Amino acid sequence: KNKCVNFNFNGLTGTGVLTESNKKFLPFQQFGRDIADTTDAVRDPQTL
Amino acid sequence: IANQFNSAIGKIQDSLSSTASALGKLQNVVNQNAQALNTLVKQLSSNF
Repeated sequence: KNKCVNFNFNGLTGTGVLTESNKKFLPFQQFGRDIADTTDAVRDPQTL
Repeated sequence: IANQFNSAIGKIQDSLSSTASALGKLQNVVNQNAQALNTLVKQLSSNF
């Protein structure tokens, strides 16, 4: 954490910092997007 | 003359505080630049 790196979460490849999420989410949601169609949140395959 | 002048500026203070339709020329400047930048970032989702 606290460093912008290249992540590979089962194909979801990007570059940016990884901070904790503080919003509501669903147990059947894997990622979140904004109006500009960019990935905003990433679900962890192993941990919750 | 001084009574009609001081009562004329008071009629601008209530017209500018009741409705916001008097600044329609300045609202179209901000809304056109916000619509041009929103359409530019939405074209990255296309395939071409």
